[PDB]
Amino acid sequence: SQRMLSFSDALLSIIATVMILPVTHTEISPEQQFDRSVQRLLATRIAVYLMTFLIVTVAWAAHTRLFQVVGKTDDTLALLNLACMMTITFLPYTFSLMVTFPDVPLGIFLFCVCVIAIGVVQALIVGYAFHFPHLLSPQIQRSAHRALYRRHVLGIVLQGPALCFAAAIFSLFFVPLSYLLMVTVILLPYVSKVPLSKERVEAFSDGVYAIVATLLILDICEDNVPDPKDVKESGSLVAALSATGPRFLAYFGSFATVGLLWFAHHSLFLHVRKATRAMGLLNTLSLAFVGGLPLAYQQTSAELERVRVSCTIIFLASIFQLAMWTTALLHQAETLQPSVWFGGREHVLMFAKLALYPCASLLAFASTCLLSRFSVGIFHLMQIAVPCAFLLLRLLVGLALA
Amino acid sequence: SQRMLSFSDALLSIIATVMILPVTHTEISPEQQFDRSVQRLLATRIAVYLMTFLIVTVAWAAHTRLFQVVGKTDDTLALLNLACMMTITFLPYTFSLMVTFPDVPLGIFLFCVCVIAIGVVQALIVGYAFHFPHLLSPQIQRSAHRALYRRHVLGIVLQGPALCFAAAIFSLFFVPLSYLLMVTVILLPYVSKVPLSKERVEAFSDGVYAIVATLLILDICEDNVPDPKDVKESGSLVAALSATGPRFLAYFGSFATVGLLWFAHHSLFLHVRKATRAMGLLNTLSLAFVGGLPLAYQQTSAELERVRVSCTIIFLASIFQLAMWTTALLHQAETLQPSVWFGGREHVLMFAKLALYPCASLLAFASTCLLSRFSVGIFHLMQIAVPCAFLLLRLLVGLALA
Repeated sequence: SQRMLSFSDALLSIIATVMILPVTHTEISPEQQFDRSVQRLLATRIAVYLMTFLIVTVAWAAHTRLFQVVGKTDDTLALLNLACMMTITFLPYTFSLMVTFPDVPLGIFLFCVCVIAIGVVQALIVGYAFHFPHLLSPQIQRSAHRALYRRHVLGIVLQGPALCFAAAIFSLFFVPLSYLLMVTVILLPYVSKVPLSKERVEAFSDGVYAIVATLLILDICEDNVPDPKDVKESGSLVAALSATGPRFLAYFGSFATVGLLWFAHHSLFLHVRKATRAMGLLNTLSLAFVGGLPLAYQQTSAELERVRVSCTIIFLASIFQLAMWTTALLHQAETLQPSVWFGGREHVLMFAKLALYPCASLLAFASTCLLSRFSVGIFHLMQIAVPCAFLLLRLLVGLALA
Repeated sequence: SQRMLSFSDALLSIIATVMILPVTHTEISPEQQFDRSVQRLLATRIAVYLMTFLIVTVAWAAHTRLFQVVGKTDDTLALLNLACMMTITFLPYTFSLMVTFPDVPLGIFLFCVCVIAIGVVQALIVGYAFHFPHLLSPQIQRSAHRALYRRHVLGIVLQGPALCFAAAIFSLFFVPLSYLLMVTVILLPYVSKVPLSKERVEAFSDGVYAIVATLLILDICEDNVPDPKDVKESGSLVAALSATGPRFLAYFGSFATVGLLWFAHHSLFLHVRKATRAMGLLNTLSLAFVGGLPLAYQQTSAELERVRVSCTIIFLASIFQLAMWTTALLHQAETLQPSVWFGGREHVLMFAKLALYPCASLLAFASTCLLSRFSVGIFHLMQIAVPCAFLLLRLLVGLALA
């Protein structure tokens, strides 16, 4: 009854991070003196990646908050969910098209056709579930009630499509400066009225963590096996493979950092027992910057000015984890488990495990106070070595406190 | 205690299907009359993909059968598992290197260094788990015993590395026709002595199904957004986007087919209660040919030979599912649930859901009995429309039987 949700969010973790491929494919070499245009293009690609990740995560959150009101699942509901996934799978393409063609009303029209297509399919899921209530609706509250939940959830899931249908109409028939109707489509489930399931947020996070950990090997084994034409450029497979060493070091560093960030994330969500709304909001941003991370590593491993950026990206990807962990100040009894509360058993351990990476990012950004620029390799080695001999490093200080 | 396994197999589903990217990136157009070399190159890339998928699935099965004897998990065990995953993540690269350089002993040496690296890390996992048996060894089978399981599992997990260490030594010091030692490394856990967990096989299958369903959109939104230089080639975003229509039809078909295959797979594994060994062996081959499928669809959507090849690929990807479903003849009481046994409640339904695709592949291969070879678009439309109404279509026949 929940394997289709696991497939859904394993697929949406791919659709969200589909846009970090142009960021990590873009002409890292400055070989030709056109660096200003390449920097502007990389900025555009990073902005498009962040916005596409955000809108696909909004669509994923809407999809899972919809399937949080249909407990069971038919075969027809699985087919309808496949159709819904196939419709939201086009959000990155149509959004990139809308971004590269801002004035052309066809870009906006394709984007809103895409989103009303994932709205209509989710309205059909509700119109098929509330038509068979005695089996599919979750429990005794959404199945046995006044059943105006029908109208409420129909509005909640069908306002987005109807809201940017006005934008698709305002594009061509009127002046298309109304880009804000789509922004309100995105922002209404957040500010209109004024939580995600831990399993679904865990599955989405694991999907987008595996994706961006293997991002730098998806291409290092498809463009980097030296073809047997190195004899033109002696033989020596060894020397022909020692020329892709920079990319191997970049991949090693990227995998180590993303695996350690995922280890911190997994240790935090092993203790979180009920994820609130701010926790998911911060987890989304943590995942966005985690996806950005491989660019930082492949920029470093190719200068103290691009280690600054690499440390900032790690700091962001880790400080959002630390902030969603510290968002327990007044809900440690609701969300956290008693083992990790204030003064709990492994509270210090969890705090240090989550602050290891932002503290290290700050200490490496503090390379501005000396000239030894590449004091980041040693620091990444120390980071990847700490959580091994670090469950004991905390007990030493906890004992020496007295 | 099992989220790290979900991340592990979500990562290994990416590492296994990492090699279907060169298959679907290779110069589909025959624009230059060099089709024989392109066909040989595509055959080499498909063979490398199949062999890499098989060896990465062998490594994944070994990893999960190893973590089937360590029930709990530390933080150190999570770090060691991250190291193990980072070591097996290099199997596709090192295997492609060994394949493109068969005579060079450095390719074989790198491949066996890679596999003894994932063997040593898994021997460290056992040497760390059996050193702390009071907690980490599983729900007590190996926890409370004679504890020669230590030596048994040490041999089972450390024979592969030791077995192809002899191949790495025979490469350079002796004549390197001993490619069979690595074949025995692969084949010993299958024939030496003479089952996988359903959750782990489900997670691996869902990972490699999502990957190859979104495979044709991972690139259609990174190489197909028309840059605003179509003004050289009138304006008309509509006409510039109607030129990537074949690549959209290919993606639509690929996603529909892979989603329907996954729906059949998910309906089968919703009834399977204890996966035997032959079931996993056939699921691996089903997944290999499912990964091959997008090539079939992007070759069709670009003749009665391309459609022949595409129907054969669908037939394979579906007949292996049908064969792992029919592998219940002597174990319907052990594996299947009573609802799907012979004469069960939805036995006919499950049989039809699993034979829909191989029967349709045969009926489309039977295009050889006429000239209208274009009867694959209509057939895929009928395919994707049947499971919507087949639960009632089968009831009609079950009632008319009397």
